[PDB]
Amino acid sequence: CTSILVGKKASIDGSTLISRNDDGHEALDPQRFVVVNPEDQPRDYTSVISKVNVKLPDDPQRYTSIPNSILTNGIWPAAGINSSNVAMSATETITTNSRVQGLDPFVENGLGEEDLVTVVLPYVKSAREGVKRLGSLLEEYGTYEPNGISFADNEEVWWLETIGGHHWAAVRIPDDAYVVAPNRMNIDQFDFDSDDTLCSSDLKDLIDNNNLNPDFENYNLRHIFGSASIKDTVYNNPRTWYGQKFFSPDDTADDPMEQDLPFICHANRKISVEDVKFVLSSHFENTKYDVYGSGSQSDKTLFRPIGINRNHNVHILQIRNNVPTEIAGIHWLAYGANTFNTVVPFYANVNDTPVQYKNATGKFDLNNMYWLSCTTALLGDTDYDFYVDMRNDYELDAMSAYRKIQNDTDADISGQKDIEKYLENANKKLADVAFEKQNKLLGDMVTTGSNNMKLRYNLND
Amino acid sequence: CTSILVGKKASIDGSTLISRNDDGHEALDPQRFVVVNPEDQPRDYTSVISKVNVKLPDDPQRYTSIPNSILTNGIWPAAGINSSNVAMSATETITTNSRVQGLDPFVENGLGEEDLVTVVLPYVKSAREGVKRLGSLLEEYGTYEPNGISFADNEEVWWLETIGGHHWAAVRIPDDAYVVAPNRMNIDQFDFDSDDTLCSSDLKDLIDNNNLNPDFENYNLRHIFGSASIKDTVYNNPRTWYGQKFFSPDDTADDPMEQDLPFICHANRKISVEDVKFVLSSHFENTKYDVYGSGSQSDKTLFRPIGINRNHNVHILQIRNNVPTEIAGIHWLAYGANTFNTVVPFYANVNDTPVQYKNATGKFDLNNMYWLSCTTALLGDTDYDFYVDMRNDYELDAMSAYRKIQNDTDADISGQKDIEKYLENANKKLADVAFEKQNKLLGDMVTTGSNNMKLRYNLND
Amino acid sequence: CTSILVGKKASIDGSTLISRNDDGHEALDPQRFVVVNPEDQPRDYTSVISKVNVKLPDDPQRYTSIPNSILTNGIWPAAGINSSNVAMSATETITTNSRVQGLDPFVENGLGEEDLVTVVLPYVKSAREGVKRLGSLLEEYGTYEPNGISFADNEEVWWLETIGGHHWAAVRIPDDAYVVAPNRMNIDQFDFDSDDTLCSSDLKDLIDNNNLNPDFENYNLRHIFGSASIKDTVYNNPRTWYGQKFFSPDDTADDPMEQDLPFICHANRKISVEDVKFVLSSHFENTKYDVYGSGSQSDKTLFRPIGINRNHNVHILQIRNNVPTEIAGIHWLAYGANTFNTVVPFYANVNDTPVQYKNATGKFDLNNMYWLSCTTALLGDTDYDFYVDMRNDYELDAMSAYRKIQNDTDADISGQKDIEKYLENANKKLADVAFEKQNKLLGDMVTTGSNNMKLRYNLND
Amino acid sequence: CTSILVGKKASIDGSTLISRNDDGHEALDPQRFVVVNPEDQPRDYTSVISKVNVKLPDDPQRYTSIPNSILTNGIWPAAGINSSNVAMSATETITTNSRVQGLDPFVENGLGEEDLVTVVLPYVKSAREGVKRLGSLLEEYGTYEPNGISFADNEEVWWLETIGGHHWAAVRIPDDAYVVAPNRMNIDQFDFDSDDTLCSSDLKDLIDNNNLNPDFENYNLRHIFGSASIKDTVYNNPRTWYGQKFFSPDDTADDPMEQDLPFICHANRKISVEDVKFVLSSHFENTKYDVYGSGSQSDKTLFRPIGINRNHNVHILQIRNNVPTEIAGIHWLAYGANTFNTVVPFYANVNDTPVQYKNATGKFDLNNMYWLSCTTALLGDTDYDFYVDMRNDYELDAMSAYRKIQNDTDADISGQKDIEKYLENANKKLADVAFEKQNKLLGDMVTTGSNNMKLRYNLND
Repeated sequence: CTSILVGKKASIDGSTLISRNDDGHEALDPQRFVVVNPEDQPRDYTSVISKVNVKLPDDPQRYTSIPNSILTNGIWPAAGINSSNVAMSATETITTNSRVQGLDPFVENGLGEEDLVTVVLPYVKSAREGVKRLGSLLEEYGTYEPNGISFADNEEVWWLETIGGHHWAAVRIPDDAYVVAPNRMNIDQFDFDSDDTLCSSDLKDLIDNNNLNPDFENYNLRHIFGSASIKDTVYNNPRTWYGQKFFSPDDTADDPMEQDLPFICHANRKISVEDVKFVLSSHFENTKYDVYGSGSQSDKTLFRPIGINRNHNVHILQIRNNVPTEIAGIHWLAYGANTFNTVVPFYANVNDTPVQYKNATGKFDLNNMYWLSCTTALLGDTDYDFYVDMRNDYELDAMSAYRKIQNDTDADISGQKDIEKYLENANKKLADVAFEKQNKLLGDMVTTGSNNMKLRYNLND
Repeated sequence: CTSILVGKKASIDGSTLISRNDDGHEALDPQRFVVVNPEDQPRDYTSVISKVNVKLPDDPQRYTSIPNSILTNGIWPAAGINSSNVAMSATETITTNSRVQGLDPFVENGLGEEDLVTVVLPYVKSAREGVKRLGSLLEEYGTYEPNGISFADNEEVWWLETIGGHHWAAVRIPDDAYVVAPNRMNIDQFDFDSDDTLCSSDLKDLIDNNNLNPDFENYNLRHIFGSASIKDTVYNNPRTWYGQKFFSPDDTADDPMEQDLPFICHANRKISVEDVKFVLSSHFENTKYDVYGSGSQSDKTLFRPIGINRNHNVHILQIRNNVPTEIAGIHWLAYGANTFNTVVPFYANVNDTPVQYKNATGKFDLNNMYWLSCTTALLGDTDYDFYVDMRNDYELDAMSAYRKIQNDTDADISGQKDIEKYLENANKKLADVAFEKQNKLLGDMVTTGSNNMKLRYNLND
Repeated sequence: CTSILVGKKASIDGSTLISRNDDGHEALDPQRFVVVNPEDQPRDYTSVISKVNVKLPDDPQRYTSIPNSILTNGIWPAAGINSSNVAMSATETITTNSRVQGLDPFVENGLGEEDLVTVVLPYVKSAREGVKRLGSLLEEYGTYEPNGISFADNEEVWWLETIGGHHWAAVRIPDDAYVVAPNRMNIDQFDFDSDDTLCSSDLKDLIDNNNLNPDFENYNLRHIFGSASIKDTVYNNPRTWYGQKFFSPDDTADDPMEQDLPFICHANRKISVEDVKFVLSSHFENTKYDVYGSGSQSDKTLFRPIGINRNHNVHILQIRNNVPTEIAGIHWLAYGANTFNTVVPFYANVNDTPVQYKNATGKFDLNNMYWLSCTTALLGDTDYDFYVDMRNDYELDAMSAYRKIQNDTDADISGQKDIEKYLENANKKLADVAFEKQNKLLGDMVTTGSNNMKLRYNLND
Repeated sequence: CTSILVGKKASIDGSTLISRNDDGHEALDPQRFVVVNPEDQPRDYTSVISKVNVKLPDDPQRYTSIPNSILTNGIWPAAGINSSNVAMSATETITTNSRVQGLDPFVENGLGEEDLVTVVLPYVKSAREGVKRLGSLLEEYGTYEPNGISFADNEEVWWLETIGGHHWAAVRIPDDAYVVAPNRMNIDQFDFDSDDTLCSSDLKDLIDNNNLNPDFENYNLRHIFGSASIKDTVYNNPRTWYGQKFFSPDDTADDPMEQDLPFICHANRKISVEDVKFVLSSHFENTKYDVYGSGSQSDKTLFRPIGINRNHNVHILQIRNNVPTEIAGIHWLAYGANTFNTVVPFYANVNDTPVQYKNATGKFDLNNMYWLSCTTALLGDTDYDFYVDMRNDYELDAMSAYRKIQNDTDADISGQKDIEKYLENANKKLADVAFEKQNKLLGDMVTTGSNNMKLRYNLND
């Protein structure tokens, strides 16, 4: 996974943004877009992977989610927005080290990414409450994974990282800041006296009493609890670097392998949803590390890209401030490798979701946006430079259409007697056009690509 | 397309210059040089592509133009000078973004490049009037394209960019400045209250009220309304860079991909017509990005060149100040890929145009300068280093001959009873010499090239 | 061609030097060394190429010259020294531009390089007079070429450049300066009011009244009247650069393509005849642009070298100051590609020339120094690194022998009753030694080279 | 040849050192180590090459020498130490130029390297006397070669360079300085009136009166009398550079081709015999110019190395100051390419020399150190990286053994009644162990090398 967080003064429109590429082990694994209404939310939750049992409150809020179609390994809801307009994305797998694992080992029957959104998001009314509830659950039940989790509301953005079996720490992203986070523990300098941080009450004592701190002064959590490995230099750091080079070019050097890139950053401009999707779809464009570029075979394959074949979904959760609360929550969503898709700005304030995004199964179905988007990206991958101009045209055309629908829908919100049905209609329009444009793109690729097949022989007359 | 604009204090002779390569999608599409006399100008205009219907004033001025020979997609007049010595070239296709398109979408039955010179140029008596008339027409009829348009008279040079379906902005190029503009929105820092700017009356409100401004301070129009994409770094920015490196070498860095190259520039010397044609014919000479050069296959093909196979016409519209107004307007013109042609200084103050430039059809005819020039450049392309010395000789020889004719014609203008007849004779001499020299060049290329054919076997004795 | 000029305080011996490689279009064209006595000089001169007819004074001075053996295209005397010890070399083909050619076109029945030494040198008694006479002749008869011409006497060195059909400018080279000049207009910053300059009486008015000056301040003649083309960057500028790097290493940058290298330079040491011949024989040694070096095929062939297959003759005209006037004038001379020859210091104060240097015809004859020198350089070209050590040995040995003869001849000049016969005998000794050493070199090359033929098979025992 | 000189305050042990690689034209030419006792020194000397006849004093001193085994071209004694503990090495072939050769040509029946040690060394009692005697002989007999000669005693080190047929100059190396000298004239800035210089009484007048000085200020002898050729940049300067980079790394730039490297240098540490042998055995290790290294074929063969196949002998003549005069003179000696040999510290105060170093003939004999050393170096050359570890082990082991014998012999010197017999015994021990270790090295190379022959096929079991 790759995550990007944006505070409310750092965005172009004064919204908060939290985002993540939900990457899996296998390239394809069908995803669904689903609203969990309170009556369908469990009160007695048991996980599939760890068999952890968690009793949940009897007053869950409605929330959007992105569950797996195939439930063999559990729900894997990934991310969503609840009816209090709180957003959560879980998780970004991060790193750990043997010194802390020796003190607080993973808990085999603890919580995992399979579970976190389901057991936290419906029960909180702010990003800070989300942080605190997750922290409480880690302390009580433990975890078997090293994870990073984002929370947001219309005011604040938070990042929580889990530490060993039971510990955790969290930082409030400054209003004017952004973060790019790869699969590596991210939190750096950490002030135990700040109102903008939260952590296990015993975290400082854990560090101080067990010789965990490698630094001569102060506390840097990823120095203490995380990694700075050779694998980090190719799997993780270059993704952080590319994102920071894009947003903060004058503050970022030219070494993608750098182990001490800042966590919290300040961009040279305000950030759009389009900007976030670009970075989340990137593959080191205009460097020798671009697998689609001009570099040597070894340079082209040295770094893990951000856009990747195993992007299962990408979500950008936006809590807006320039609108009434009933339309503040936007669950931007796309499926498959991010090179040939577009995120669609779904209104979260709905009781159901559009069929092309809801109904993927394990059966290949090109009427569904998961399978259609994956198919498009695979074809594109076979000759990127050949298809990229159609891709670029489609991105502009599709995003323009989505924003027109959003702007029209926003403009007529006042006086609507049935808000959820009004917004379900808008989401249906968005999904309909998203499918039409995705399908037209693939059609154009197939038509032009067929002209350039190896299996050809034309008379040039 | 690529456009170059030069203010009256920036030129070597105190003229204003506006220029453009009129590039198409297909490599070849025959062009004509045509004077539209008032009786030939429509009053009830309907476009072919969009079916926009525009009622026009009953007092059109005579103007030069470069219409397509084949009218399947409409007239496509490209550029010309009217009898008030106002010059106009439309268009440079530029860029846009999804945020502004979502607010002011393209108008499918609006105006386009097919139409603009025809509906603007005959009805204005200054460059500034051209800007205001085009702005008004965009508001009334809308547009379905993102375009840049140049205007000039003997005093001022203006650049207008269209924004969404109805909006626009324009900048007066300072007298001592030049601009190089590729297929990307160009206007940068923009002062709404400046004497040097014009725009939609609601443009500032559009920006402020809809969170369009990505910058913490001030207004940069292409930041707001344009693009800074990966495709821009290879398709657009290097053309700007190469031109600026030529004119302002000490003010320009060494990164062709730079997204924030200045719009308005100041050269280290005064600019000649020869200079403008050089840049408009260029292909990154003396860099690794020259397709005819020594670079790797990938470097040689990375950037879109300025001179290119699909140059249909190139025009440099010059309004001179060192002469009587009856000879001030010069419509410099050439056809086909700019590597093997020369611009000819046709006097615009005429009622008809020379046969070798006027009469191209869809039938291949090497007595016509469109077909002859294209044929020459295609042959030249097959072995550029072999043919370039003949090319260079021809350029000097031809331009010298044109300037001798211009100088002689200018010198004898006083007392001429029929100016249009006098200048038509001068244009006939110009076209006759242009054809003879183009033909001699192709002949020399064929003669020398035939000696170097693959299909040869010589006894070396 | 390439020319090198050296003022009297810039040379190692206090002489003035003007020099040129007389390069042709064809690789080989036999040259002769000939003294034109007054009785053999035409009074009614008609050229072959242009059919210009020039009545000449009835009191011509004796002069040395280097006429073509084959007179199909006229005499082409190239360079010489007259009996007033005035030296002249004509010409260095330079460049022009279409703006000045449009105002003052070439004159087809004018003077050319075929003619200039013949019609100027016999009639002047100083370098300054030479400049003024040529200037006058250009005004009277015009010219059909863009040319640079050098003049010298024992005090001054001048460089004249022709501009259009009739105009010209000339600069006196400072005593302590040198110039390296390729096939490009050279004169830069120009002070009309200086005693060190001469020009067309109307030159400033021509510039001022016709908008010819591209610069904001001052007058740079090659900016105004010359070229700064892409072809200049590979054909011309690197030759200037290499020469300046050799003489002025600390004042010269590392860009051979530089368009604004200075005209007038100051070396870090005094300049020898050996130095001048080295530069005139050079091929970018110790750079990637050396065709005999280690660079890529494209780099090795990118630049026109100074030593080249079509060096027909090389002459270094020296007017000495450390001796009586009767031995002051030295016409240093060699033939063929400069890589495998040596310049021989012929006394100019003679009535006839040595047979091995005088008698070339169109019939191949290896007893003649033109054909012998060409043959040597061609063989050397086939494996330069294999033959270069013998070449280097030969250069030192031959130049040492020439200087011994010169030193001996100079030392015994006092009391010689018949100076011309004394010096003709010295020249015969020089030419005889030159032939013997050239022949021994070729013999050594043939003997060693034959051992390394491809057509070989040796038993290694 | 390559020569290294070290003043008495620059050495690690307070000795003076003069050294040279005696390189020939053919790779192999057998050398002998011979003491010439006074009874066998000619009084009526005639050379073989030039047939010069020199009457010599009747009181020659005993001296060591390194004559050729094959006397076809004369004795070629190379270098030695006489019984006054004066050292001399002759010669380093240097360069000249045509301007000085034109004034003072080579003398065909003069003295040469064949002769110099023989006619100078036996008759002088200080280095300064050596300089003066050689100077006198050059004036009396002339020379046919350009040569550099080193002299030393326990106080001073001198370098003499011959200039033309009769002239010469010499510089005393400062006590704290060193010199590295290749086959190029070396003496730079020169003070005629200094006690540290000697020269032809007319040298300054020769320069001043014949315009030989190329510099604006002062006198640099190699500027005046030497070369700065293209061949110098590859044959000579890189050897100087590599030595200066080794001894003076912080004072030496990174351009091996530099023409104005200093003559006199100051190292950053005191210099050992081991250091001198390293530089004299070098082949640009750890640069791309190392023929045994990783550079391109052209880079690997661009420069002449210091260690080379045609090293016939290497000698380091040491006059020590930390011991009684009876053991001050050490004639360090090795044979063959310096990559696979070691210098052995023979005491010079002997009447005869060890058989393994004395008795080489034209017949191949592996019991002799000339033929054994050459054989070792040839085998090593066939796979340097394969054999270099054995080479390195052998160098340390052998030099350690020599030093132990030297230290023991030095320590027991007092009271030895027959000094020559005592030191001949020491030299015998040295030669015996040198042979045993050279032979063991070759044996180890043959044993390991045979396992890695191309002509092999092993079962890997």
